[PDB]
Amino acid sequence: KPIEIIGAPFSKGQPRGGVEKGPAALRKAGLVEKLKETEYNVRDHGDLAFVDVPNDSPFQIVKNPRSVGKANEQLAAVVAETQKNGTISVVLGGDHSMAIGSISGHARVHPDLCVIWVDAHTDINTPLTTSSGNLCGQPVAFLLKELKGKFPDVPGFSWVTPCISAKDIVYIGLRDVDPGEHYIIKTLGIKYFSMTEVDKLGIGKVMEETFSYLLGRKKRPIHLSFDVDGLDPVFTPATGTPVVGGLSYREGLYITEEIYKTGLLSGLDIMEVNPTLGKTPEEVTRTVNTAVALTLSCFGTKREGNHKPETDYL
Amino acid sequence: KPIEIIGAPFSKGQPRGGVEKGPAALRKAGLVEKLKETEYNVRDHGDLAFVDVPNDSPFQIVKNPRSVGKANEQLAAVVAETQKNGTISVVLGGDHSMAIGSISGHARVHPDLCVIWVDAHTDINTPLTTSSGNLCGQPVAFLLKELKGKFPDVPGFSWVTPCISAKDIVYIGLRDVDPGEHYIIKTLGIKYFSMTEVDKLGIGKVMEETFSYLLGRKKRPIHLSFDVDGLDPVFTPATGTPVVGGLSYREGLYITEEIYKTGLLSGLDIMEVNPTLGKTPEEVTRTVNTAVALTLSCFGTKREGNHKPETDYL
Amino acid sequence: KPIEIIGAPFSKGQPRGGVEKGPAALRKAGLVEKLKETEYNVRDHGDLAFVDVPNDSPFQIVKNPRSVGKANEQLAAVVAETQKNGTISVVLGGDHSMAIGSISGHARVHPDLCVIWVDAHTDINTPLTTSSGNLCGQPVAFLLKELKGKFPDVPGFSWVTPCISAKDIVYIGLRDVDPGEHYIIKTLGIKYFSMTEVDKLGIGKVMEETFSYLLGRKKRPIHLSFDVDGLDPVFTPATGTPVVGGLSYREGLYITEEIYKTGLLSGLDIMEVNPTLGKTPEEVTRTVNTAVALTLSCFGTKREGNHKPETDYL
Ligand SMILES: NCCC[C@H](N)C(=O)O
Ligand SMILES: NCCC[C@H](N)C(=O)O
Ligand SMILES: NCCC[C@H](N)C(=O)O
Ligand SMILES: [Mn+2]
Ligand SMILES: [Mn+2]
Ligand SMILES: [Mn+2]
Ligand SMILES: [Mn+2]
Ligand SMILES: [Mn+2]
Ligand SMILES: [Mn+2]
Repeated sequence: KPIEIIGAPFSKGQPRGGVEKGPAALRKAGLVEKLKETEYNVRDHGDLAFVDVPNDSPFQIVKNPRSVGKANEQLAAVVAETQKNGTISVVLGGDHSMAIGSISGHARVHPDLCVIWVDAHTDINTPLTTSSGNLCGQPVAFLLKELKGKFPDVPGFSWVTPCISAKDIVYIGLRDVDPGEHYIIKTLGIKYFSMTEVDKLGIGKVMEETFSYLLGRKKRPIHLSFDVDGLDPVFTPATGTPVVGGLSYREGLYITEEIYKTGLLSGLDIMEVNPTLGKTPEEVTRTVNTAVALTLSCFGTKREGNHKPETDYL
Repeated sequence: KPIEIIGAPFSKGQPRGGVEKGPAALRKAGLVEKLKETEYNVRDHGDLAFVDVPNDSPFQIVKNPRSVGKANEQLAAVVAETQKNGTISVVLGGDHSMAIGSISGHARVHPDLCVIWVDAHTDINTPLTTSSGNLCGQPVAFLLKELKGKFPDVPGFSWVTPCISAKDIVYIGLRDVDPGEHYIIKTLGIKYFSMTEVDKLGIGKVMEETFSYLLGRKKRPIHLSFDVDGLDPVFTPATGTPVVGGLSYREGLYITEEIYKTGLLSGLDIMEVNPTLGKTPEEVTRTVNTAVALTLSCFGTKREGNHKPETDYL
Repeated sequence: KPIEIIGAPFSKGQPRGGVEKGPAALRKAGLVEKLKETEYNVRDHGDLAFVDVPNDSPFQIVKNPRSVGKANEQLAAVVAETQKNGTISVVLGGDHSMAIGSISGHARVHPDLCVIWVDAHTDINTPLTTSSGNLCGQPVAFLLKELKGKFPDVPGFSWVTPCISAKDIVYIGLRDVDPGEHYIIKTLGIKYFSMTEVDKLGIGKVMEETFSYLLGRKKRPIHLSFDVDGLDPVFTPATGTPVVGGLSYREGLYITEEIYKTGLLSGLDIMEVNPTLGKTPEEVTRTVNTAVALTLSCFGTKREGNHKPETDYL
């Protein structure tokens, strides 16, 4: 199945800039070229051009609502189209608010999809529970059916239609959840494996349970939304909201290796790589290389190694 | 149940100074204020003032015996009193010799208590087996009933009465045990999970077994004596005796989260944070923040998040 | 059973120099003296003197073939002799090409031996599959019976006779395997636990399975060939080919503790410690100390502690 890379250089979902440079940094490291060495056919859609909405005043506490809503409507259209042609979409972020468009467009073609969200955060604050008003911490709230009508309609998002139920998403890596968010995930009965569960079970058991929960009853497309801050700051330091005690480099690759093995990956997001936030050049290189490795892992690259079929190396 | 913070700025149990500054460093980081945000009622007893015993000559190889014995007698009295009023005592060290007074005072009110000792060391050397004579490496020897009469009475400790049996203590994190200490824990049949057992079982299984061993037969108060060097030097570098290959930050919090969940925590010690031993200011900040996080974890703070009851955040 | 330390200061198996200084660095850290504190009788054979073969032109792509082949023939002779006298050989590298001589000499006395290869690499490239021509990445190819006749006879190695079968070796730590190597290990059905398997199973289960696979049917001598780059660069940075996401310090010691417990260790290699590759003096000290700890672990040193028999420490 073909792969289509879609750059989403957008940072309006955040208070500070820099994450819009993520796609460029990833390409600079040769992500596209490296992906072409895998078993998949790769196509680069390029980077989307986003139109900044003039006089985009705050909707209550929410910041840049129209700009964020517009960027996501455009991304959703692009993703829906690539999905329609039967190709796996790979969105390079960009802040996590872009998951609204990515998942929305994906669901237009595969409404029965499930979501595996790797992040130190739930990103499920609503316009009413958010303390910052930053849309990068509210993606999931705009996507969940059970949250529909629980907050006022935000300018620029009227095109959004809640596509997934609280039962179709699984969080992995949680360790920085706001009171309101914790109330929401507990009240909605959302399935999650915070770092506490990862420590208890081991990443091996976490993936077994994640798959039995989401796929045990029926096999459906998987949308993996990977926020780089899900891994410990020691591995991915160049990111907006680093939180200590995260997933290790090994655990991140294990997650992606297992997702690859399911043969169900249909959509992927590689978010929050902010090249301007490295304390040193090396911290940026470290973060970019990790994001690249995770992406290649999603598409076949295994740590035990790989070799071409019908080729007698000896 | 109320919480009472007791500072024990004492370093005579060690050859070098600096650890007496631990309580100050912990408070500076806002430990007290942060604890007040938990579900517990918090009271700060302040820092105990210790009277240095004049001409405190060495008892054989043992150093500062009278000063250490006197400081611990005072701490035991203070702890016994807070325990008597039904409050959970939290001792901020200070070197680990202060566990003598902390546990002794605790046992005066809850004689059926059990001890979970998180440390890279057993701290079970007796005045006869010690190679250094430092009392910070001998706490447990003064507390165990089975060791009573196995060493000469040390000046300043005649007030001490062995309160716990070798069967009421569980070590977690061991990786730097002297020959004599190893002989003692094996000969006394003390239950332990050295790093070898943690690697084999995983911290999840270690806590299950620790609880079944200490609480399976009967539920009793838990005294958690946490030496910061139990965690790997990468997490808590500013400490007197760092040892490579320790518990991770995640594992330390898992331990404390599980202890919180038992609902049996009755006494706590946060020891060996020495602010003068950081190779850089950041290593000190790293160590203090970790100690603070572990303390908050013992009192309810969970990585999956927390929220106030009877509060509709939506 | 006696122990005999054999230094192999050789670096011709690699493109760059420096690893020949490994034995010196290890001794400088007091490896020999520390080993004498264990339960084993220790003898130091000293460092072998290798004769550089003049005009050692490349055999096709292979570099320094005659020099590498000659050094290994000499090492094999020395190892065979120590093995003959019933002593455990401990080879200090030196680049991993020296495993050819170490294992070859070992097999002359214990032809039924098995090999546990801890490395981030398989080092199984043949003179035809190698992209570099460096012999440090081809040791196993010269040792495997199934690879006999799969590549042209290399000058300087005519003395070598494939001694082990693909079924007598187990890899642990793999995470950087070339396409050709992956083709070879899959085609030959070699047993391995790449980092993916370690993440899935946990090091505890990995060792159980390694032993059931190699020893379940019959107990035989164990040859442990330990490449320091098997551990993550955070623990052993001063090495030629560091690869992120490796075994932890704890896991490395667990491996060695378990091998010690089998009572079957017959030959040991401590390879790839290159003192010239530390980014700082401390990174070198860190690498050397780790190699020393692993070696002592192989001979009895346990993290739970150790004490002398027939000695009443109390
Ligand atoms: N991704 C960071 C999220 C932080 C906080 N939950 C917020 O909603 O602002
Ligand atoms: N806490 C460090 C202890 C070191 C050694 N066991 C001693 O008793 O001096
Ligand atoms: N030990 C490093 C090996 C790297 C590569 N497999 C090679 O054969 O050159
Ligand atoms: Mn996040
Ligand atoms: Mn996120
Ligand atoms: Mn200690
Ligand atoms: Mn201690
Ligand atoms: Mn290697
Ligand atoms: Mn090697």
